[PDB]
Amino acid sequence: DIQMTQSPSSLSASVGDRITITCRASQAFDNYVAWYQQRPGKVPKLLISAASALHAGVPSRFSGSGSGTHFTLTISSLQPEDVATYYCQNYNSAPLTFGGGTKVEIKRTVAAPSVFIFPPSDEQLKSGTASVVCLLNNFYPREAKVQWKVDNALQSGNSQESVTEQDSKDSTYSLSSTLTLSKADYEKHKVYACEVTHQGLSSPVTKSFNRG
Amino acid sequence: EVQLVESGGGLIQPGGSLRLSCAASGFALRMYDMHWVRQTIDKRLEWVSAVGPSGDTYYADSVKGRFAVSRENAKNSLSLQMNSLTAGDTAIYYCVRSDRGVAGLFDSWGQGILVTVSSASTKGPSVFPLAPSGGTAALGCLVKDYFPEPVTVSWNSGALTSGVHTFPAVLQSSGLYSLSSVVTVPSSSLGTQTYICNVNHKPSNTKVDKKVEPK
Repeated sequence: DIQMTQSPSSLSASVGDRITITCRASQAFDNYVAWYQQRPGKVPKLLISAASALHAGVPSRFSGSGSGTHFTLTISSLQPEDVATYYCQNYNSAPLTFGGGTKVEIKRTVAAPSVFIFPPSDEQLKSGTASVVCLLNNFYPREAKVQWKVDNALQSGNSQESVTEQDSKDSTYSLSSTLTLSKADYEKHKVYACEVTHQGLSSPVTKSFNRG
Repeated sequence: EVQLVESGGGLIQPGGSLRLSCAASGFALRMYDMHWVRQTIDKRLEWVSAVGPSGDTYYADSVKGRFAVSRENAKNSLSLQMNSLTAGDTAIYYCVRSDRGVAGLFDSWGQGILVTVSSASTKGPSVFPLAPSGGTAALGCLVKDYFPEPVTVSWNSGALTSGVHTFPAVLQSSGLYSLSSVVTVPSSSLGTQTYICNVNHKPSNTKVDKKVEPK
């Protein structure tokens, strides 16, 4: 009970499919395993205790089994409202620890991103900094390769990405990549380009502008 | 029904002190063990401490000797004194009820309260337009260099919701947050329809409404 580990970190499946989350314990503790569901932006909720006992308001498509150190949570007919992070936890023992969580996503058909690029505003340039923003909108799967090139030079260590939660309507993701330079550095170069590789794109999509 | 309401959080310096409080309703505190559980930046859940009705206290090794938990049964309230704080204590803290009869079974959770520990001063965001340039057009606002979380962003004061994506904040190497908010609109609406992003940053009392013009 000293350490909980979950597998996998993330999984995808279509609406109506069956999935299984596994929780590995380093030591046995008389099978006192709880499962919690945390929907995006929401508070965790207790789903299952005693490894297999469903709690209030959870659909019968949820099930838990296992013993000793091997424990599992199964959803037998995956629904959009099941999209959440699931945590296992040992209780009635010490120390109280949680698994690292397993993120459950709905799998849909592949969808290429629409790509948009935004130069820095004049207002920001006045402040002495420049951010270039590359937007990848409404795509699936979440995995994407976003690379910055400045005058055909591959860029590293000066960009950060952020990804939305899966959209409740179309099951897609959106992603921002933001390239941040000093004003001087920005004005030192001409061509700014975001190159995007994705399963829905037969060839990479490059969105670019010339400074000015 | 059961309601757990946390208060007393916010932003504090390393080595500093905070007192979290939790007001409970829908049940008698005397009959339950009450816990504190936190969700750190890696989104991992971590049990922090617990107190029983008689006042017996328990602490996770990561906070033992630094935190002090207590309760007042008569007020149906509970508190967490958090001292000698470090950046690693940054988290959403939840007041939690344990199932009576079972130890560590968290059946009721509070709303959660954000605690940030950093040496960085509060700072309002600069808000910059992401200006649009064929059917569908994208535009946005860059909300840069603020601290601590959170900010709220709306478009047209909430009147525009469809196609809006507000990205989770990222911590920059400067130790300040940044995020963008974008919206997809018909490109034929550019030039005639007004788009304004409304940014509110309560911790710094900063309020910015930025009009995003084409090009």
